[PDB]
Amino acid sequence: AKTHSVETPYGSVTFTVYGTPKPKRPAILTYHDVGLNYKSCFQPLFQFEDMQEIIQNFVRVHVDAPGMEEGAPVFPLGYQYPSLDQLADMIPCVLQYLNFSTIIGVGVGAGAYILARYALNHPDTVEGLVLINIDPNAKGWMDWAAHKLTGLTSSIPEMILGHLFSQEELSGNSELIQKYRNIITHAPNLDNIENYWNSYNNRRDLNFERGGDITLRCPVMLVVGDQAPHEDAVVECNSKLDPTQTSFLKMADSGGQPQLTQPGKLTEAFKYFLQGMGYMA
Repeated sequence: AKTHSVETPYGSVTFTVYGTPKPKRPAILTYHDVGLNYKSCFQPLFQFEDMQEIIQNFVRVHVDAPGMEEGAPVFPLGYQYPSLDQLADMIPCVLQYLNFSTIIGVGVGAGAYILARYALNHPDTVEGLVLINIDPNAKGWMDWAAHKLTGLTSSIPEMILGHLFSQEELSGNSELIQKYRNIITHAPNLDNIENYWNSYNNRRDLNFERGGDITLRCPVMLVVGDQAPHEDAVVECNSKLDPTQTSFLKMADSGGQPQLTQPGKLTEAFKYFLQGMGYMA
């Protein structure tokens, strides 16, 4: 459990490394969604006993977007947070500092977009992506107007929650939804999270074109809850990527954060996905 920190052209990024290496395996690098950090986005999944079993054989690098780590300083007023693109550009710095040369990326939401942009810039450093709730397109003008409309009546935490969880789940108001409403609404770093939320909303097209110049050349597992906020964007994305190397796990009963509600199944899917690329898992 070693924490590290590196400098990049866009300020610094913090990450945490687990396991002792395996020089002949990629590293599993995770990047989390808006409103969360490694600890609230991915820790329950990576500490699930079955997932422990499988990753025994890999080094893990868990990244916290700038400003998101436990105990981060609040950026100053008029601070100028990196765009999703610029966040993807901070990854070589991490990899360099560690001397890893290849990864399997696991992201959620913004984290998924980030790792996918990273893959486009450095395809030979990426052996595979697990992309949960990816929305690979800029916000359309209808979405923007709808977004600003909602914004007149939802606080920002409410809006971030609406990105992470489905509306059903929100009224459902389960124990987890309460927890998360709390982590997000009372986050000491709430202003930091807001900037990331902006970066996210302002993202550009990835332009995946099936059999075009702009695709992913590594195997990809897409993941999304049924009837969750990003199902359509994920479905659409599946239609733009190479079918030979892209599976699509749409999970019944998982909601917006399948990795928090279905660690069991997602862990199993991860096992097959690794087998899929020829790693005994």
